[PDB]
Amino acid sequence: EHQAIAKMRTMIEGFDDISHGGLPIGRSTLVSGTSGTGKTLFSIQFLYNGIIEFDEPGVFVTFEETPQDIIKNARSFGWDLAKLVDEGKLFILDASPDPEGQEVVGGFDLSALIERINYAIQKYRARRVSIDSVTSVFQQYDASSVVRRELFRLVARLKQIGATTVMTTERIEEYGPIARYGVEEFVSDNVVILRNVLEGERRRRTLEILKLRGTSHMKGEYPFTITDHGINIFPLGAMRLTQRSSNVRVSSGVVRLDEMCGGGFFKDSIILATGATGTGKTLLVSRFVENACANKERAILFAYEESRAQLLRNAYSWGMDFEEMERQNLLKIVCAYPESAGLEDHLQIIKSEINDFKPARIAIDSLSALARGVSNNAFRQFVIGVTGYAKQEEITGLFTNTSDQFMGAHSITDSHIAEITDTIILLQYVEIRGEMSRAINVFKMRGSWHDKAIREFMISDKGPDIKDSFRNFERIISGSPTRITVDEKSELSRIVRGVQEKGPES
Amino acid sequence: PARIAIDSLSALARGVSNNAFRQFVIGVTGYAKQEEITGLFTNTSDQFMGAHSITDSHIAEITDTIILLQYVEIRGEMSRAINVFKMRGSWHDKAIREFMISDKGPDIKDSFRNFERIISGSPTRITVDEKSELSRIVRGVQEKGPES
Amino acid sequence: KLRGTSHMKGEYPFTITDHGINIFPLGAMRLTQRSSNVRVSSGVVRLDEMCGGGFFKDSIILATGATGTGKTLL
Amino acid sequence: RGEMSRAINVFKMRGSWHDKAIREFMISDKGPDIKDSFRNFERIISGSPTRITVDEKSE
Ligand SMILES: Nc1ncnc2c1ncn2[C@@H]1O[C@H](COP(=O)(O)OP(=O)(O)OP(=O)(O)O)[C@@H](O)[C@H]1O
Ligand SMILES: Nc1ncnc2c1ncn2[C@@H]1O[C@H](COP(=O)(O)OP(=O)(O)OP(=O)(O)O)[C@@H](O)[C@H]1O
Ligand SMILES: Nc1ncnc2c1ncn2[C@@H]1O[C@H](COP(=O)(O)OP(=O)(O)OP(=O)(O)O)[C@@H](O)[C@H]1O
Ligand SMILES: [Mg+2]
Ligand SMILES: [Mg+2]
Ligand SMILES: [Mg+2]
Ligand SMILES: [Mg+2]
Ligand SMILES: [Mg+2]
Ligand SMILES: [Mg+2]
Repeated sequence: EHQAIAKMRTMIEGFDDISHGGLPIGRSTLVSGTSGTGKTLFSIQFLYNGIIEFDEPGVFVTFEETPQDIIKNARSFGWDLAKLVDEGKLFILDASPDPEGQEVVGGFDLSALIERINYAIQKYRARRVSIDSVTSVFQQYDASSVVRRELFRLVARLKQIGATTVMTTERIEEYGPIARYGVEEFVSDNVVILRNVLEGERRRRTLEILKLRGTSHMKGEYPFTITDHGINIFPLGAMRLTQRSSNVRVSSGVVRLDEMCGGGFFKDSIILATGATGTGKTLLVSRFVENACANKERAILFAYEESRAQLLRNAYSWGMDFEEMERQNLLKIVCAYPESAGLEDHLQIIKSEINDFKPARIAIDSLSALARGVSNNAFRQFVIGVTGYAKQEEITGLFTNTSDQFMGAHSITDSHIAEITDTIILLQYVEIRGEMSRAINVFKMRGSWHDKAIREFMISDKGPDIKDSFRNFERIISGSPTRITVDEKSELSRIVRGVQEKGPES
Repeated sequence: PARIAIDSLSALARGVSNNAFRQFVIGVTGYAKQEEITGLFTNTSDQFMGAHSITDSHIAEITDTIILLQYVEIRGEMSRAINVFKMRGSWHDKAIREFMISDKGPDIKDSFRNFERIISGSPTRITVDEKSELSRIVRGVQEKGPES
Repeated sequence: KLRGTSHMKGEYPFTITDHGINIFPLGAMRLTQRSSNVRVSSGVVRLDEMCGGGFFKDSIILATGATGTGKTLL
Repeated sequence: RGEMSRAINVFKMRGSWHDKAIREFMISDKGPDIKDSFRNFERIISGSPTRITVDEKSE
């Protein structure tokens, strides 16, 4: 690896990518952020992993939290630190103040702490260190001048010592000054900023690497989530464009359609269903999950519009028994509101559900549902998200988008995703003689030939019936077409008088 | 209640942010869907005739079935029209029916079948020789049959 | 923050009434809405015919239209 | 016909029945004088009408 600084892996989902390999050995990273941002966890996880994966003991210096609690809380993610503190793989160093204390102690004890830590490290043979909340210490009676010289001592000696330290820091505003005394930012080799931006009452946490003296790293903010497994990051930009492509084809669940698509959809591909409300996207999706089951392959449906109940109701009335799909262990419906958490979260649930079920097909009914409230950029970023996972995992995907203006919409995107999509499916209304008929259309397929016809279609208990095209109509797309006839009566089956039978006999 | 109705959620959307509104909706929608309550909602499209969208803030999505009304300017007159736009679990009529309004209520008559561009409020009457083709004078190929 | 555990993240609108603080986790509520093929009239016969028998009971029907077309009526 | 003529219409009344046609009308020193609807025109609403001049049923 071409970098000039030897880094050490945190084993934290996404960090070592963002930090181009992890924290530089022998230096110190200032991970700081507001309140409830992830700070201590990040440090805890940092020590942990170095212990559960490299057998590198580590010293943890707590300043405000109690040595008991640090163990109490760590269990939340399933970590028995007590067991590690026991096996001497993790020494916790308690420097918390006292409930019956005096007043005055943050300088010579700083000369003492260095010596203290030097003992732990020397005794436990530690290779990693985490000082949590240094801030609280100066928080006795100090200003920027005593902070730059005092930290520095620590860091520096720690560096000589040869320990790869991590320091936490608090900071009032989310975007203003990195740290409190606005000084910790320059004494450190590396600075990591955790944020919990508000915006629209929801909450988006992000992690960012302002600086790594000596190497390069991923720039700007990257969204991470805190699960029962700790921090988890999405380098939604370190997502290289190197997924596999196969001319393989699969069923849509509608046979006349498969024709319209040069012989069925492509396996490695992104399918986009767009149409005004009530046209039938939802449907095509169903017949898509269904068929993936009628072929003994797994697939998941993530509904953000209708319930797991109602999704089954309309599915049966359309034929296809979803009840069984569930039992046969072939189809799984997720179902959830977009307002039940910001994108970063959703994007993960979806991934989650794709690793615990390994589907070979996946449907997301109404991406434009998730676009509720969210700023395009944030949506477009999430769209590249899902899309990007399903593309490097041989997991055909059918996204549904509902257009905000029926009849007369000049773009089947509204959010402008029509470039991420490999193949688009188009549904829309057609006012034909006072009636609201639907018609489908295959707008684009990257590798196939597909049918250029705008065939009309009708729905029955049976499904999407693909009929013929309005050859005798101008201004189709317009919603309310114009009738111009050169024929119509032309053959096809002229012969007048008695042509039919009735129900008795034929 | 066994049924619930809110006249003009568009009456609430006054002032308030879109997001708040959209949220409010889920806020009354889901509570109705779980509580076994059949609910009907009222929305006033800001522009009469031409309306390329049926709601405003884009609520349609959190809806099972749509019943819409839209004036149709016919022969110098402002008349009504209703149409079940979409129904998720049912069949429902595709045709756009006109309707009167008197002392007994609504009488959904026929759809303007001899018209074009109805969704636009101002249609294009197009009878000019109805479906009987230019063969209304049956050519005269029918001058063989009657003799003496 | 609730060190040690999880929790719902974001703001939630609560109302201080005559029954103390009331919060509405508008996101919490799940998408597990029971359903049935049960239909119900509207008050307009023909209308029910255009729907397919009537609006289902467990449903959300939206009556949209310009001002004056008769949503109130319906 | 190249002229800016008027029109009046009771768009909606909540109790009554009110007239459904768009009646033209002119202004004189005697005040408004409502007239007859443009029965034979199209796109009245838009403002820029279009006469149908439908050739009857063409006999
Ligand atoms: N299992 C878990 N699943 C989801 N979230 C969790 C879990 N455990 C803890 N959290 C969340 O992690 C956060 C805890 O933050 P942490 O104690 O690690 O340090 P901090 O917020 O950076 O600093 P401070 O000591 O000032 O709180 C809380 O906001 C909490 O909601
Ligand atoms: N049993 C049925 N028989 C005949 N037509 C049906 C039946 N169920 C639904 N339909 C038709 O299909 C439409 C329902 O649309 P669908 O459920 O496929 O999803 P959508 O239009 O993509 O999205 P959304 O319904 O959320 O707006 C109705 O508008 C209706 O015309
Ligand atoms: N007794 C009646 N006879 C004939 N027409 C009536 C009668 N009452 C009301 N109307 C008509 O019905 C319409 C009244 O609208 P309605 O009360 O149904 O509510 P809306 O159209 O949904 O909303 P809004 O009243 O604010 O426009 C009027 O436009 C009018 O033409
Ligand atoms: Mg905090
Ligand atoms: Mg902490
Ligand atoms: Mg749907
Ligand atoms: Mg919808
Ligand atoms: Mg009104
Ligand atoms: Mg009203």
